[PDB]
Amino acid sequence: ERVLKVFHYFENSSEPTTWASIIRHGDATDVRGIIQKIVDCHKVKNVACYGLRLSHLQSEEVHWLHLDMGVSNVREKFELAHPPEEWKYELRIRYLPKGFLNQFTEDKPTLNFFYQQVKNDYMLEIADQVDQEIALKLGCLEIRRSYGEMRGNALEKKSNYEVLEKDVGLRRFFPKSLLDSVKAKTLRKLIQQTFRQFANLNREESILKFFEILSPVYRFDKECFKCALGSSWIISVELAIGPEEGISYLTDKGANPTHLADFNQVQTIQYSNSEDKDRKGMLQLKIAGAPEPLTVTAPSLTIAENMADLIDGYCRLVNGATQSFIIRPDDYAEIIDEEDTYTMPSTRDYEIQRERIELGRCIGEGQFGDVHQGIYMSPENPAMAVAIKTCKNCTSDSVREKFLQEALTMRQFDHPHIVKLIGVITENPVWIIMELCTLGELRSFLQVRKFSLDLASLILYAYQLSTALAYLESKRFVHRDIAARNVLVSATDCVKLGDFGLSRYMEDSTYYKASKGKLPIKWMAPESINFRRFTSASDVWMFGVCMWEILMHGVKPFQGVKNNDVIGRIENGERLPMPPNCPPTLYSLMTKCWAYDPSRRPRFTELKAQLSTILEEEKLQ
Amino acid sequence: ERVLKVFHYFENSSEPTTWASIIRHGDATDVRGIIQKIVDCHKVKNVACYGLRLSHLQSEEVHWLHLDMGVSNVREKFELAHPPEEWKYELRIRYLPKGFLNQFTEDKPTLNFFYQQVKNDYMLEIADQVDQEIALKLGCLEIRRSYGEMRGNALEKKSNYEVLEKDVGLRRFFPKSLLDSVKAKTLRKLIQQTFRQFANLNREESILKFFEILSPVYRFDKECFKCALGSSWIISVELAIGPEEGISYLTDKGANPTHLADFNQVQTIQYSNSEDKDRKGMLQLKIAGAPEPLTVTAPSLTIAENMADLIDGYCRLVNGATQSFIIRPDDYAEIIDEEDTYTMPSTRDYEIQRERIELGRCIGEGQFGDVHQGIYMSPENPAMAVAIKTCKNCTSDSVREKFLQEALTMRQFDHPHIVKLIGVITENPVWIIMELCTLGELRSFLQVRKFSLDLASLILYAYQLSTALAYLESKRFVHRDIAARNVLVSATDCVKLGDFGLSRYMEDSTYYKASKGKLPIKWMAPESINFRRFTSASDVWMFGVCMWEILMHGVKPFQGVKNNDVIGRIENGERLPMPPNCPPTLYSLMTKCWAYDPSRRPRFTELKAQLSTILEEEKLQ
Ligand SMILES: Nc1ncnc2c1ncn2[C@@H]1O[C@H](COP(=O)(O)OP(=O)(O)NP(=O)(O)O)[C@@H](O)[C@H]1O
Ligand SMILES: Nc1ncnc2c1ncn2[C@@H]1O[C@H](COP(=O)(O)OP(=O)(O)NP(=O)(O)O)[C@@H](O)[C@H]1O
Ligand SMILES: [Mg+2]
Ligand SMILES: [Mg+2]
Repeated sequence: ERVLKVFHYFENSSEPTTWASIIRHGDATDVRGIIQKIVDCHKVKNVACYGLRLSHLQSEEVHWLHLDMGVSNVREKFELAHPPEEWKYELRIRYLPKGFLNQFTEDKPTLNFFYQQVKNDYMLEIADQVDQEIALKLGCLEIRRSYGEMRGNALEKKSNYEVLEKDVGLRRFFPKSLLDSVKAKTLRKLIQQTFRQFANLNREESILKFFEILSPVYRFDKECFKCALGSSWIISVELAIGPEEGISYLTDKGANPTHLADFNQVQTIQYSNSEDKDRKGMLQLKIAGAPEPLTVTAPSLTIAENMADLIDGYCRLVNGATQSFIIRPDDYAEIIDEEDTYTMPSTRDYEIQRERIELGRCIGEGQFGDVHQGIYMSPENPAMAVAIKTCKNCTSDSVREKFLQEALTMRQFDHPHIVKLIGVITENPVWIIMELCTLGELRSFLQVRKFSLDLASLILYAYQLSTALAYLESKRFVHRDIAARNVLVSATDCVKLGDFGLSRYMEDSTYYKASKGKLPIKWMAPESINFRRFTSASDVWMFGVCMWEILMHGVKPFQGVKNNDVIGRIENGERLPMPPNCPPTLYSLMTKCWAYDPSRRPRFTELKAQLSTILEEEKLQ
Repeated sequence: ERVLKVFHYFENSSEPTTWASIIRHGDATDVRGIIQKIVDCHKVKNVACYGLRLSHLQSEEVHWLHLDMGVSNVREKFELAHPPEEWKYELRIRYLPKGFLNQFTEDKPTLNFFYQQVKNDYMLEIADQVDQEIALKLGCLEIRRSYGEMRGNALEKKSNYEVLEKDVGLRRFFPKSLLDSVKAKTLRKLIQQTFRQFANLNREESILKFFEILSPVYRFDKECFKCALGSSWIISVELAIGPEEGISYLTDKGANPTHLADFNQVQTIQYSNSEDKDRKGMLQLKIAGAPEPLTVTAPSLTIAENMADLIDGYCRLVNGATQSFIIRPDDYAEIIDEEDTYTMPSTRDYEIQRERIELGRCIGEGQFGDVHQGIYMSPENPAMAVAIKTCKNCTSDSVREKFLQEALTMRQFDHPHIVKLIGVITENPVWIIMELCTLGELRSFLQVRKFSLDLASLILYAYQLSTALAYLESKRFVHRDIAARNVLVSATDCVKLGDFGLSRYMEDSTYYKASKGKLPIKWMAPESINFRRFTSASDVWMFGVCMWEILMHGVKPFQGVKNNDVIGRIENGERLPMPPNCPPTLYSLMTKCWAYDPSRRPRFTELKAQLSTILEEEKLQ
């Protein structure tokens, strides 16, 4: 079963780039018939025009993908490489005839496709960057386009513009450097006066206006490349290939490019590697009636092959060709509507959208603010029960950066018992993705659920923590404050370690330092109390404090004790008494972790192996 | 990839029969090595003792499954039959030696297995049936067993028994006919005085006490069958096969059975069909030194083959055999912990558990009470965002039965746009499973989201309703009150029909009748206003009322009109004006549904085909 998801820019109802191709295809399926189907699903003229492209979520180098290069062969060639959920496929225009605005004015759906496309690259690269008035123009053009039938006096009104700026929220297409820079009534009046003049245009006309104003700030007709040109004295330039010029290239970054020939004169194409270990590609260009090749060498065979496709497809387009002028050295598909959407992988997007959220209420309180419960919406397995934490004060950037540091650290984990953060927010009050622990804190449940606990339950609590902090040691961070207050319950047979505010990555080199905060002493380990030395030693220690308190029914540690007397009685090697009904080897391992030799307190991985054995003995006997 | 889920009675921490085998096996895997692994996972003696069984969720006839009958061959033999999520596999004891209590007292984990097992069948069949004192005894024995280490003065206390009766809730193992029959302080004192005498026992002893008291109310040692015996004058009796007798059988339902021989005298076994078209099975029984067979014929070859396994396995058990005395006419497995739990199907359980729920708050108000938002927890894709509706008054059984009738009707649907109810509750305030529509009612969103709507959006609203009510007509119910108030929004590109309080199944024969309620006239269709005739006619009518109001931006129907004047102006054939910005063929189909000929108002299936075409034209142009 071969299924492919192909993003595109054919307008859909809900959010603007969730335009997702469910394509079922065969083993021999070419890109030709796939996209043929995709466009026949939208009654379009332009046929040899859309460039199919590759995309790796966690990278930036891509492949403008050939057609007869087999679909399954791509799937081979780049799942031999990396897992698919980071891979991704993208379809785009790459080609434009002479008056492309006109020969796509005849084809309105492709005009919208190119619109969405060009604007895509815009909002990627230059959205929060190019100036105020530029983006205001482009944004109110975006208004009048997306609104095919809105009035002209629509946004003249007080409350009804409050509608847009609040309920919609203009993060969709108005960018940051404006929107988080202006007063309320100010920005009201500002975009009023902007929108006053664009009251009337339709899809076609609004869109051609967009191009009219968008041409200078970026040459969307082309895509600028850098390379080096020459036969055997060679020089490293910028490069430009587009319909406005055919093929020309520069003498200054600011030069009017020096034309020499168009795509129309092309005979054939070839790409090949730079002839050394550099990750680079040659590019030679034989042309009609030319004894001469326009030789180029640029940072990649990747883009070399892609540029070969560039010339090949303008040849196809603005001649009568539809064939491969690239000199190299049965099958049916069907666009799936919904069915079961089998089968997407996991997500990794950091930026968060604010529409698909349930607003929650009090679940927990953190150092930076209240905690919340909500659900996120996506493709398969949607409306996921999820949670968020927010900061009460946004006047200090410092706590903002720590609040960020949470997620920016907590990204990279991977285990069945480390909690599922996904995303990042970037405005006040910045909030968080939380895999909600439905059960909540284990101090309160243990306190009020005395008759709802079992010997196996406490052991498996410790077992989950075992594998958890084992994985920490496999990937080197010192949590510094492990506690049931910071321990969450997912379900009756499943706990999870949280609270990574104090967690640090050791360069494996010895200790961590100290900053500020009244961390509880009774829980803390002696060497660290004395010298700010948090390592595997105190890890095993407070791990044992945790195992203890779990098995205590979680009564407060060192009951009726003073933090100064604590370390003195530790210097008297005093450890806390066994519980009632405590089994032997479990307590034995607790004592092993109670070794006043911090170096010889045993590790969690070994304790987990021991906990695994103690758990079986308990369930057995 | 072959994976199997096998329920069992080996105690786990959380709810008592969610004890789920994740078994990965091979193409040749016998039941022998599978269960060998399952028990080696629990360090058990008893080896040739557990009977593997089949189970069909929506039926009651099963198969006590043979061992060397291939696992994949079962999967064949009964997925050629029906879909798997209704199929199910079950493992049990079927065999007991002479002093089975003793030869399982040597094997405590199997003692618990048999405990859970026998109690399973108990709570299936006779839980809410056998008398007060019987179940009180059994229930406080259940207490002292599940509590391996609780005190004896534990439930002597006021608040701490309030703990059990509230937070636990005794639906787990105390049954209905008591629990919903007694006053608060009464039942407190009652089960106090019950529990006073069982203060001390352990697993082993509590469990043997359970058997001591449980033997008379049911002969768990055996399972009673009915059949007919004789060579060529034949007679239809009840039958009993167990270890307490070996093999004996009755002359009265109340007779002391007349023993003739044990399992020990058995030579060989055979089962075969009743020799006619009856769905029945023969059962012949050749015995040691016997010229005679103990011939039986009973309602099924199913149970004939199973009883062949009965005798075969007591032979195995209480002789030195481990071989198949049934006369018929490489492979490795590994118990999976969690991994990804691939791959379970859909659920259909009606009875609801009250532990895995989030308590919600006001989402909507129904005729019977407030509506709520919560999440359910299960195996794969758990913590699902779900919803419930409750009734304010529980003093009227009538509204209870209608509130039940909701679900008991709404069970059988199947479509991507009919809403996902699952379960049934059976005590005040009875609540409901709801696939939450996160967006909510479409009247309010349309009213306050005037600038957030698109032409495609309204068309696809109508399209979803198209396929929905098309499926109604394919399965024959008249909703009677279709409306956006009753229309829900799942997501921006997805609406769902709800409100099945008025919905009725036509025997296809003409009309439905009328009861009571101030249903809105403006929405209703003329013939039904006049004669209580709700059929495809009024279906198409109010379907058009719905399409209209959707396209209206949902302003109230017949603005400033009196319900009496309504039908008069209908008799003047008056229909409501086109909207602003209304497209042609969409309005045309609205008018087609506006035909004062109710017989010739076109159906939804044809409208859906037309809506599908109008939607494409809009997205195209
Ligand atoms: N994923 C979650 N699921 C459920 N509740 C959560 C979750 N995350 C945080 N909470 C709640 O918020 C409380 C504080 O979380 P925590 O991560 O310990 O915040 P903190 O700012 O580091 N507080 P502190 O323990 O003093 O360092 C927890 O005790 C929970 O009640
Ligand atoms: N599945 C659901 N998801 C979200 N909200 C719901 C859901 N079911 C019901 N509601 C809410 O409860 C309200 C009443 O639901 P409904 O099924 O129409 O009840 P009713 O008793 O039949 N009321 P009525 O329309 O007068 O016949 C709806 O308008 C919603 O606000
Ligand atoms: Mg913290
Ligand atoms: Mg109703």
